[PDB]
Amino acid sequence: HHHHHHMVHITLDRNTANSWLIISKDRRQVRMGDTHQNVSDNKERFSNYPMVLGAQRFSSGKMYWEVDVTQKEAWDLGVCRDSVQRKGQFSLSPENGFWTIWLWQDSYEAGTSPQTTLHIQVPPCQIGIFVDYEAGVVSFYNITDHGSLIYTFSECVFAGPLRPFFNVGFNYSGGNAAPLKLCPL
Ligand SMILES: CCCc1cc(=O)oc2cc(OC(C)=O)ccc12
Ligand SMILES: CCCc1cc(=O)oc2cc(OC(C)=O)ccc12
Repeated sequence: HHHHHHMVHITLDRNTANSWLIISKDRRQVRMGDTHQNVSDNKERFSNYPMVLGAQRFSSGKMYWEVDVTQKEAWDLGVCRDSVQRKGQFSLSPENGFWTIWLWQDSYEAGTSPQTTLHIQVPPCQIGIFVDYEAGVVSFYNITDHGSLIYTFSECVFAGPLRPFFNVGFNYSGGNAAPLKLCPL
């Protein structure tokens, strides 16, 4: 791909984070803590899953960023509506306002309803996310494999401002403690 020139500097929004998450001082890295991180509750926080939003809101244009997923067993990445449900149980689907991919139990899937199997030959250590607001497109790229396409959502009905979306996943196994990291431009 040649989307690198739409690079945007994303930072994480602490106020949206699940109360177990630990966000770095530079707001570029997030990981699962082993306990509640001693923050007050608020209506923005994702309550049921280890999720957080980027601070940036996008309503037009073309945007690109990259995320490091090295040594994780489970995660989900993409964008979502600013208006997504924060409390209780929900599925990651375009009907619920999410355009995402995930790793779970040794398989990669796109967050459609029902979910779609992804075909990845080189397990990625870094993911590129491209959003074209006007075109209604969200695309995912395998940076480890020379930028190869992973998945494109087209005919997207955003229906609102978009925010970068992150899920570091649970760490029931003891093998998923590693952070998600926003990679430098
Ligand atoms: C068996 C799957 C459990 C699960 C694991 C995980 O890391 O993230 C999730 C995110 C979910 O997103 C929503 C709230 O729609 C739903 C379920 C999960
Ligand atoms: C890490 C995020 C994974 C996830 C998110 C979601 O919204 O729905 C799921 C549904 C799944 O199906 C089963 C077999 O439970 C499995 C995994 C997910």
